[PDB]
Formats: sequence, C-alpha cells, structure tokens
Amino acid sequence: AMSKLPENFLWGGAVAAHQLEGGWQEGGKGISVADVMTAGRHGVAREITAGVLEGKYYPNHEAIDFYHHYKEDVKLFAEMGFKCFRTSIAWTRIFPKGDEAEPNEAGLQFYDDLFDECLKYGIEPVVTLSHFELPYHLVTEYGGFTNRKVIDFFVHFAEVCFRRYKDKVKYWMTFNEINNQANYQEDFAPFTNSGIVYKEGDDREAIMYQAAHYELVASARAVKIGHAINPNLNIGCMVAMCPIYPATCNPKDILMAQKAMQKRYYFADVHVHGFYPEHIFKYWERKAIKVDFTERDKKDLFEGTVDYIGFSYYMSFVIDAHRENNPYYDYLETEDLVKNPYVKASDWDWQIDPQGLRYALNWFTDMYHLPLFIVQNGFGAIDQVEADGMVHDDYRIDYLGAHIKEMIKAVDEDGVELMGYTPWGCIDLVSAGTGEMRKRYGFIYVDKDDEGKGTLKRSPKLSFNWYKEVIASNGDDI
Amino acid sequence: AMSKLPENFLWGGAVAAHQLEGGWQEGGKGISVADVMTAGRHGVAREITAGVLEGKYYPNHEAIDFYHHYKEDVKLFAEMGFKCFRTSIAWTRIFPKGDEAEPNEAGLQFYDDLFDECLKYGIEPVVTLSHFELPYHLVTEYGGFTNRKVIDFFVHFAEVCFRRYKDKVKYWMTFNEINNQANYQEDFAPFTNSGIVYKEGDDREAIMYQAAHYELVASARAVKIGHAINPNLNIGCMVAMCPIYPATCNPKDILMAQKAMQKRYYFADVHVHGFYPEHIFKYWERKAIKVDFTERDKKDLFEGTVDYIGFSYYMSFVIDAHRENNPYYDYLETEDLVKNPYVKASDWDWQIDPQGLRYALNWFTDMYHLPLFIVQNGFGAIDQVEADGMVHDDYRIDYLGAHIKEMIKAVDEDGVELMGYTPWGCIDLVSAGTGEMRKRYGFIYVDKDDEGKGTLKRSPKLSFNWYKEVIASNGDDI
Ligand SMILES: O=P(O)(O)OC[C@H]1O[C@@H](Oc2ccccc2CO)[C@H](O)[C@@H](O)[C@@H]1O
Ligand SMILES: O=P(O)(O)OC[C@H]1O[C@@H](Oc2ccccc2CO)[C@H](O)[C@@H](O)[C@@H]1O
Repeated sequence: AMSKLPENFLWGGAVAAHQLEGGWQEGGKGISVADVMTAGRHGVAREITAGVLEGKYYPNHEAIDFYHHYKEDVKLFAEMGFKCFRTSIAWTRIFPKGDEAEPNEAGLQFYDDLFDECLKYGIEPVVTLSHFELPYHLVTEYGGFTNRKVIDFFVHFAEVCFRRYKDKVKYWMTFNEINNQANYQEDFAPFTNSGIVYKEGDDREAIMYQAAHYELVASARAVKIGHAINPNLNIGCMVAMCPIYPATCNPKDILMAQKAMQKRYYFADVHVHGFYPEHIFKYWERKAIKVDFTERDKKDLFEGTVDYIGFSYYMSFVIDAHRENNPYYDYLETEDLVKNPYVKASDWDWQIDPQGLRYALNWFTDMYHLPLFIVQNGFGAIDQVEADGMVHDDYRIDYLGAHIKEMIKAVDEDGVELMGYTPWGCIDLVSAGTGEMRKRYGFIYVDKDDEGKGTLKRSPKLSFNWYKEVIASNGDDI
Repeated sequence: AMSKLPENFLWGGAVAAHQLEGGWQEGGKGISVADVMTAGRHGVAREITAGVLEGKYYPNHEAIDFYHHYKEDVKLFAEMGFKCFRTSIAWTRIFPKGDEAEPNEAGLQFYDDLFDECLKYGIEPVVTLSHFELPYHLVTEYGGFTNRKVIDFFVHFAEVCFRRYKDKVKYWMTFNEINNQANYQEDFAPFTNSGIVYKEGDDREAIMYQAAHYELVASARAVKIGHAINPNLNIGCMVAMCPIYPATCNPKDILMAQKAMQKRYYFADVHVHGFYPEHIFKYWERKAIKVDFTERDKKDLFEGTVDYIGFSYYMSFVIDAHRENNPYYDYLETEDLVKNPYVKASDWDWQIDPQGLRYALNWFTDMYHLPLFIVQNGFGAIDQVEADGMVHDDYRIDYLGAHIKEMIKAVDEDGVELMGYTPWGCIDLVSAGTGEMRKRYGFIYVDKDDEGKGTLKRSPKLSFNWYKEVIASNGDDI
C-alpha cells in the first residue's frame, strides 16, 4: 500500500541502436538499412538510396555517438532512477552482412559492456532484436524478408544473442512494431520492418503479407529457441498501437474501424494465439494473395507464442466510410483516416490522446489476457534552451504525465497486468520518420542540430528531475 | 460450391415455452415467473404480482395453446423446411416447485413427444434450459438465484433433461440472455433472468452480480455434467448481443463504449474463458460489492466453459459521456445510451441495424474464436390482414433479409464459424417485454388479440414462402 503500481514496476527509457549509437563503421559494423536512409523534415520524406551515395547526408552514421559516450549517458539514466533501459542489439554489429556462420565478437562484447554498465546501476536491460536496422546486404542479396532464407539468418542472430546474454537480459522482444507494415502504400514500413525495396508494378500489399509471415514464423522460432536456452527469459512481441476510432456511430464507420483494427493487429493474434485469424485467409483469397506457408510454419507459430505484449503508443486515429468503391471495407491507412476533432496535436501532426492509451491497454487485456509492457511512449517537440541553460519542456512533462495518469487508472481501476512503462527517446536522438534532431523526445538535451552541428554535450531538461520524481514516488507524484 | 453457407447450416425458428405453450396448469405444471407477469403495452410496464391475483390478465397462461396444437405447428415448420427448431424446456413442467427429488413424468414425456415430432420431419431440436420461466416457488421460498441452494436445483433439472434427451437433442444452451441483467435498474431482467424481487432500499447492482455469479457457476456445472452424460452434446452459452457504439470519436465516448461492452459481456468471458475479467473484481472493490465466491466456484467455472456462443441480435445501441459525476465511466443502460441518428427503428423504438449483426459476429470471433449461433433475430411489428386473407409483411421480409445478407458476408467475407440462424418468434406468440400479441414476429399469423380474443387459427403470412425459399436456396435467394 505504498502506491497504485506494483513495487517492482519497470520505469525506464527507450532508444534503438541505429538511432543513437553512431560509430556505424566501428567494430566492423556492417552497413544497415538505417545507414542508407538520408535525412528529411516534416513533410519531406527520407531518401532510401541504392547504397551509400556521396552528397547525401546520413544522420544515423554519427547520430549522437552513444557508442562512445554510453558510460556517461547511462550514469544520467541511473540518476533519473531507471529500473530498466530499452534498446536494440544492432543486427549489423553481430552479423554485419547477415549470412555469416560466425557472430562478430567486437559486436557482442560491446553489448556485454552496455548491459554490464546498466547492471552496475541496478538497471535492467530490455532488448529488441530487430529495430529498423537489418543488414543492407540482406536486402540486396536476398531481397530482405521476402526470402524464406532470411528466417534462418534472423533465428541464427537471435540464438547467438540469447545464449550470450542469457544471464544478463531478462526482457526481450523480437520485431519492433512488426505491424507498421500494414501500411504498405508508402515505402517506410516495408523497408524498415522487412527490408523491402519495391520495384515499379509490384503487388505491394501482397509482397508485405508474405514478408510479415516470414517474420512471424521467425519470431516464433526464436521464442522457442530462447526458452530452451533459458526458460526464465521473458520474450514478448512488439506492436505499434494506434487505436482506430469510428468517426461516428454510423454503422459503416463502426465496420470500417473494426475491419481496420483486424488488419492492423492480426500480427498480435498470430504472436499471441499462434494462428492466423480466418478473416486474413478469406481476404488473401479475395485478392488472390498467395503466401508460401508450410505445414511446418503452422507448427512453429502455434509453438512460439509470446510471453507478453510490448507496444508503443503515441496517438490514436479516426476512420470513416467516406472513400468510394470500397464495399469490402478494405483498409487504406493512407486514405481512410480522418482528423479527430476533439484533440490537440504535435507540430508533426501526431494527435495527443492520453485516454487512448487506456483504451489500448483494455483492448489488449480483453483480447489476449497477457502481461503488457508500454515500451515506447513520448512527445516529439522543438526545444528552446532557456537563459539558465536548461530546456523548460513543460509541454513534454504535460504529455507524459497525462499518459502516466491514464496508464495508472488502467492498472488501478481496470486491473490490466502492466510490467512497466518506458518513455521513448529518453535522450535526444535521430528520429525514425524524418531523421531529424530537432524533433526531440529526450529528458536529456543533446547539442546537435539537423545540419550536423554541435558539441554533442549532454544537458538535462526540466523534465529530467520531474521524471526522476515520478519514479521515486512510483507514480504517486506526477 | 452450391452456396455461400455450409451445406448443413442450421436454419430454424425460435420460441420459448412460456411464450407459446399455454396449458400453464396442464400436467401439474408448477406456476412460474412468467405466470405472474401481467400484460402491458409499448410504454406501459408489465406488473409482477405477488402470486396470481384476480382481475389481472396473465397472457402466458393460454398464450397460443401450442401445448395442444404442436402437431399442427410443427407441420407448418417442416413446411418451411426448418433444419432446426429452438425452444426451452419449461422448468415448471419438470420440477413444478423446484426443490423436488423427482422430476415430473408428465412434463418429460411431453418434451419426448415434442422432440419426436420435430425429428419425424428431419428437424433438430435446439433446447434452452432456462428462458425466463423458473418456478415462482423458488422465488418466494429461496429468493431465486440469490440463494446458493438454487444452483443445485438448476443442475438437478439440467441433468435430468440431459439424461432424458441425450439421444434426441444435439444442441443445448443453459441460461437465456444471461447478461440482460446488466440492466439492474428496471425490474424485468433481474426478475426473468434470476428470479429477483427487489425490496425497497436494496443494493440492486450488488444483488444482481451475486445472482449472475451463481448462474454462471450453475451453467458451468451443467456443462460438465452434460458432457459426462454424452460427450457429443453441444452445450453453449446464450447472450443478448446489443453492440454498443461510441456516439463520436471523442475519446470519452470511446471509453464509455468499451467500458459498457465490458460490463455487458463479462458474462461471455466467464462462459468462454472460465474466469472473471480483472476489471470486474476491481469494480466490485470500488463499490464494496461482496460476492460469495468459493475456491470451488473458481474450479467449476474454469472446468465448465461452453462449446459455442448462442446469442440474440435485434439492435444496436449508442453511448456517450454526457452524464455528469461519472469519472469512473460506470455504465447505466437506462441513462448513458442515446439514439443512433443514422438508422430507422420499429414502432417499439427498437433500432434497425443489420450491419451490427456483422459487427457482433466479428466481435465474438475476435474475442473468443468459438463457433457461434444466431439463435434469435427478428422484427416485431403490427400485422394487418390483407383482403386475400394473408398478412403481406414485406417489412418483416426486409428486416430479416438485410440481416441474413450481413450474416452471409460475415461467413463468406470474414470467415466466422456460424452454426446456423434461427429467426425469433417464427410463429406469433406472447412478447416478453410487454406481453403483447400485437407485437408479432411470426411467419405464421395466429388469430389472438391482446384482449384475449380470436380463434387461435394459424395462417401463413407472406414471409412464410419467402423464408421457405431462403432455406431451400441455402441463402442464395433472398
Ligand atoms: O518521431 P519518430 O522518431 O518519427 O517516431 C518515434 C519513434 O516511434 C516509433 O514508431 C514510429 C516511428 C515513426 C512514425 C510513427 C511511429 C509510431 O507508430 C519507432 O519505432 C521509433 O524507432 C521512433 O523513433
Ligand atoms: O419483442 P419482445 O418479445 O419484447 O422481445 C423479443 C424476444 O427477444 C428476447 O430478448 C429481449 C426481450 C425483451 C426486450 C429486449 C430483448 C432483446 O435484448 C427474449 O429473450 C425473448 O424471450 C423475447 O420474446
């Protein structure tokens, strides 16, 4: 009876290798998909270049040089009182090309040192095996996850990590936001989830269902392998959770929303229940989508269901039936969505809806009854440095706080099993969508701009002590 | 490849004993809760009288005398080509008082004859064990299902039926629309689901959670007993399914709807998963609701989950956050609901929303992945007899047809497991809500009015042959 959350609640901070590490060549790090994505801005898309071209600016190359400053940054984290720290093991640091019979020792010891650093301070590593950073070689030589071969490659990588870190890392996830690729219209998700370069004329949708299937099977094989290595390992899936509201109580909107939820979260059904929902098979029929799906796959999936559901939450969506010629209620994320009139939004147009997080949490609970883990939540905004040399980011404090409250009501009032809560980008890093430094998520300001300038000096923002106090009060004082 | 539904799809018609049988005293039939409910009209409520008073009119007493005319009526059913016929075994015909050590033979042979009649014609009986007709004695002497004793009484009744009809009836359900009592404000549901007479000052909500719990346990014990008697028996639950839409995409409405769905369908969670959702326990805490819930209950529930979900569908609801002083998002079915602007409605104000049936079907599938059975759907309307001596009820044909189409899209496009489809009140009978004859559901017109007059002659309506043809085309020709 100290607070409303469990005593061992896992407060932390989350990042991803390719977004902060830098030293993209150190250790012999192979070149990854992140490494061939140039910078952009709100509105302007990143360019996926055919290799590393001259004249282009690749922000992930240096990022914030975490690769060298990790001892300092971790000290900062422990100073806020992190109980956990989430990041990914850069696939490119362990298998630079991807097809190697042997893992890279420089890559492994590096993470041995990183986890060691966390553990010194009482911080529990939370590790994501694939986070938008697969070997670019795998893309050009195999076509990414459209090749069944790439499954073994991933499982190979996963077992190595599992065996190496079996006594260090308790919490794992396989594929970051695996369901992002439900949007197959734009190139981003297909490229970052699955290493898909689309060629002109391709059946984009179809190519992505097949890749997702391979990854689902790969995830399931890893889960089984990881448990055989250490049965205590908690291995969860990871889905991006953008709840999808019906615009109105018009039955057509209702059906749009339900159908879109099914297409956006069938991935979770497979991770959790171990089989595909029928509405996916029916749909593949209607669209003559052919999937290479063996009896063996079926067995693997059913056998490799997850321990818990990790997920990100930043916003919610609205949908309606406005689009013509759509009698099957297909879901086009680039077309069917509309703005929610009842909510504010960030300068990147990301809608602010704390209550949605509560909705999300109840949803997963009712659907699956598994432990849940908010492993990404946060607010991207422009920071100005006040005269006292500190960013007074109360806007960021507001966002996170409102979300923390809703998450607490979910545990306290609603009874969801929640493992912990991990704010995204706890230190300023390179954004995923645009490759911007100026879209900052951090409790820690890093002096680097989008033209690549700055000392890379770390300074705490206002929200640093605020959050330090949230952790200390285990949620009582927000 | 004959049609869109499975060859063995179970088309039928549904009724309930107390609503058509009559002969409420024949066989020594004990007096039931139906038997003490007087008539009413749209707007005017039925009176639950303390016993059978003089001067009051009890329509269920005679109803349509099905008890005598069943041989004729079944012939009518077979003429439409029913593959199944659904009704309830009148608890009062088997255990008139309820507490007897021995079942009533007159009551049993009666149903032996009724099922025999169906089977002659190739019709499969579908039986509901409790449908708003428990012994009134059980109410006055035990307080209905607020007494833990009444569990055994029900299980006793269920095993008798199971053993008697083990080779005759393949499809069973335990408690009709068990979740109706989520509305504990008005007296109807608590009285008809659970035999609850509220006394002034009572904690209505609390008294109903306890009764529901007893019934849930009773259902679970019966399921287990029935399987031990014949492992082939399909024993499903039965829930009233009124989908609950958010009025708008305002997050508050969203949360209202989700919370209301949880309170209205936790019954299904218990039937299906075998345990209570945590949000129910949390809620009982907040409201200091105490439930007598033993370790043994827990074991029974987990052990007595259902084979399939039977359900009724007539309409959908809309909800919003308008009501003040409601920061916990409690659900009051008498207060929180609003009209759906995008749909028409019957003269009893029941909203017409076929698409909702599709929503319903997808909902259950996604939540539970069990076979489903639409065992009640229909349209109550005033019938006028045309000059040719037939009711031209195209309004009724319209309603059912639209619903059949949506149900077919669900199977065909969405891939739900649906066992069959059973229109409600396939022959005109006494309505549940108001006790009216004039609120007609039938393919078969019965000449009896609400003042009790008429020859009780049966005549087919326009919709008779229409439906006969739906069955023959197995859904192709609607
Ligand atoms: O603001 P950024 O940097 O564009 O995103 C934030 C973070 O959210 C995660 O998910 C997203 C990434 C991009 C767009 C949307 C989402 C949310 O569904 C992503 O997995 C992270 O890698 C990313 O950095
Ligand atoms: O039109 P009536 O006769 O008032 O109802 C129709 C039928 O629907 C069933 O459910 C209902 C009964 C009454 C009100 C609403 C519902 C639907 O949720 C009931 O279980 C039947 O016994 C009943 O006859």
